[PDB]
Amino acid sequence: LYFQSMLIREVRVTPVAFRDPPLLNAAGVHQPWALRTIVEVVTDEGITGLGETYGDLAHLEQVRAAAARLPGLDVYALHRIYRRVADVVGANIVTDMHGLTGSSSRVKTVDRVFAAFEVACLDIQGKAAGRPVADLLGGKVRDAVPYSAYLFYKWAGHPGKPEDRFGPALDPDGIVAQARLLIGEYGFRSIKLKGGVFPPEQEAEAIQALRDAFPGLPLRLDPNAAWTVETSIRVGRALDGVLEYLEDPTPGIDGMARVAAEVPMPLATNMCVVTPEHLPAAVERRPIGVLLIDHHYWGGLVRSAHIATLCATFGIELSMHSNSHLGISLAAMTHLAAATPAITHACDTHTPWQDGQDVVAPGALRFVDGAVPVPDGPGLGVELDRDALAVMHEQYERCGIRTRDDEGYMRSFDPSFSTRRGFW
Amino acid sequence: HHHSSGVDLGTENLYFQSMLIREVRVTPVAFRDPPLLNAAGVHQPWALRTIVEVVTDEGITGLGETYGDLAHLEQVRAAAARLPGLDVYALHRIYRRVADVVGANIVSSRVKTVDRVFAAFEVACLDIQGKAAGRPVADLLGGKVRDAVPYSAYLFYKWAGHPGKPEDRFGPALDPDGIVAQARLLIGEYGFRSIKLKGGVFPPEQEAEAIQALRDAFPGLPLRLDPNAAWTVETSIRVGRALDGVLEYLEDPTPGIDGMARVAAEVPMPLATNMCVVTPEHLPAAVERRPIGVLLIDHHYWGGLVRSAHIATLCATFGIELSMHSNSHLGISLAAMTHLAAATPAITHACDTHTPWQDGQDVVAPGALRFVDGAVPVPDGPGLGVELDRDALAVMHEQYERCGIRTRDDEGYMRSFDPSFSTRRGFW
Repeated sequence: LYFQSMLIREVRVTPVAFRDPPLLNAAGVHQPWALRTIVEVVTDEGITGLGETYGDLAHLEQVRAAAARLPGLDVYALHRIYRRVADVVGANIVTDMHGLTGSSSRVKTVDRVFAAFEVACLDIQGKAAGRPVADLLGGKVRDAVPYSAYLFYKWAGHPGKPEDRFGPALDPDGIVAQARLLIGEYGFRSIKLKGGVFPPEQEAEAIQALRDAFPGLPLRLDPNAAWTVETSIRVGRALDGVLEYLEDPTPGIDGMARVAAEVPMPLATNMCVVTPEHLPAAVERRPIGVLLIDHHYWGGLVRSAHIATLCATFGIELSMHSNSHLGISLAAMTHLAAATPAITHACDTHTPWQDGQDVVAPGALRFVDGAVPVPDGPGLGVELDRDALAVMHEQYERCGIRTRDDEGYMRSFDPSFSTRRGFW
Repeated sequence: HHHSSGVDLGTENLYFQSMLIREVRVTPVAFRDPPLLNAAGVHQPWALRTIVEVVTDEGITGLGETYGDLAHLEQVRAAAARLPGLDVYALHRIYRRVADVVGANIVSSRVKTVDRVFAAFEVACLDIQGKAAGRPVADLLGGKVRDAVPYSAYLFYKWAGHPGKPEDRFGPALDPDGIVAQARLLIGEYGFRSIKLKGGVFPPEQEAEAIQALRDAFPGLPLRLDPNAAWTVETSIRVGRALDGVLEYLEDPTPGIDGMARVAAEVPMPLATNMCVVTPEHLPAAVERRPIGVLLIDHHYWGGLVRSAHIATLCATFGIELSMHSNSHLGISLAAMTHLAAATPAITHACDTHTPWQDGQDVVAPGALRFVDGAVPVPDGPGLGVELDRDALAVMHEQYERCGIRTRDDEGYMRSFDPSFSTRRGFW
């Protein structure tokens, strides 16, 4: 009767930490431990669903608060769950320390907390129907989702820890060699370089060297708003016919709009259009040709799919943004991209940098020629490896990091460093 | 409980499933309609619909309902014949198959045609998906955010009956007393808490008098007026100003996005439309020009329930409120509209329905859809919550076969009585 209608019995929230390399970006350097939060929704009948979100302490505390107010709600009642999260978040606005996904706000905070639950509830709905999540989203329109090689400048390793197998990358030769390593292992057919680390002329030379080494592979460059309008325009024109797109060259909708009218390739963003309140300004001002969507902060798979439709109506193309993440997020990203016609560019992923660390059972997620086939099983098609989850949770307990702070980590070496924002 | 079927050994867990369409049955029907007047003429004595029944190999069936015009019915029959073999969750793939059948290219845009042909199949496929999950269709759309869906009394000027036939029970309504008496009748039976008056029939001064008489007779109730583009920009501004404080919204007073935008800037109430924004390619102009504050969405031509839900999100993002439009329809469309409205937080205004004008005629079993205090409780059953009454379907299909009507034409029917009549558009 009552306990046989797919109601939530309990929600388990487990923060986890896993090893991350010293990847460089406009906000500093990645710390040695990356944090995530794993969410497991369990129904009365024992069906479980998994979600994954940010590990930062302020977010984790909201996720815990919301989780404690979900028992008794129906896993199909996504509007009602969204409302409950919004009630729990209340007046609070959660801000991160890096700004690499743009400004904070109330709606964005609610969407970030809601997304973990929503993915888990969709996993459950898929299982209950014997179908992949993609089928709840209208069915897959492609069998496999292409991902890009996500290249970074990086240190050889962190201070007083072992050097990683990737080696250092601090110039065009190192960037090219890093690309050969990733493409060789994963088969990526697109390349993205994370910029805003070295002067723009040096990063432009890395892009040129990639083009020479990898003819025919689409290239993207992302300085995370590290440049001025003037520099952006200069670099934009110097890279004519070389980039598929230029992502967030400069801060703010106004600056982006001025760059866009003067460079030959489209602009992309995951910094100045990051919540639905920003869309009408994006339509009006045209700062971008491509929106990088990310279900972790747009509020889950369904809301992301609605945003895709809106973008397509107003003539904006879609790709997918990525932060260091595990297999649950990769499965979710893959279902969403597989079922969304408007997501036509290769998606980003950090997967290769995690070096095989994961909390799901092996064999469900694989890369085939640079693409991830939609997983086989009903729901997300991944299952929790509980021993690995316990190891990563213990890592979190001992790791001494509670909030992602790339700038703080860089400042521990160079106290005059600040996140580069319209700096070059 | 699956009883050992379709599940992993000893469990209730389904393994990866396929559910393909076996066949699609398409049945045109006709039912009786009273002589309601509007800007385009007068309703003909029969209204036409097409009933679609999608049958899976597993034996689960789903229903949809769409327009009964002949050219549309022909496209629906052609699509229905090419759908067998597709999975009922594969809605993108079905949409593309329909697009191929209608000669569209979705990869001039024939999106309007694809959307309206796809809609009936989408609704039937969602009815099936609901039945498979043992859930109402609202649950496939995010879950209901209200228990019941409020509808408005949809009032019309009308003749006592069709020339040379028995008069209907509602009586004639040709002036304000008649419109109020009609409202009393409707509200007494269904309990509506909102009223809409279909205008465009009499000079605007008379229609504003009917609105004032309704406000006097029904003190608390929101009122809406819909001239169906029968007025000029100048007249719309005069009427809108004169009705300050009285209307919830003024729907389609004048033709075209440009005219509407000029009216909207000068009248105190929001404007609504179901005529000048009817497909996604109209939305950038609607956002840019602001012809409207309220979009009346209709799943029958926006492309089914999921697509309508996507449009509702877009509207909310750009500050546009939503309500729902209807044409003469039966219980399958009512159930679909109700599930959609129940699960769409952005649909804040009472929805329209012609239901009272159908005088109990239906093709679904009784009991599932009821109006309580002006609102339709979201049906219980899994799926749409309605069941085909196969005897009634047969009777209405035979009515279709025998009537002399194949495409709706209110203007042609009016001209059979007054050849000098033409549809009023930008007229008053």
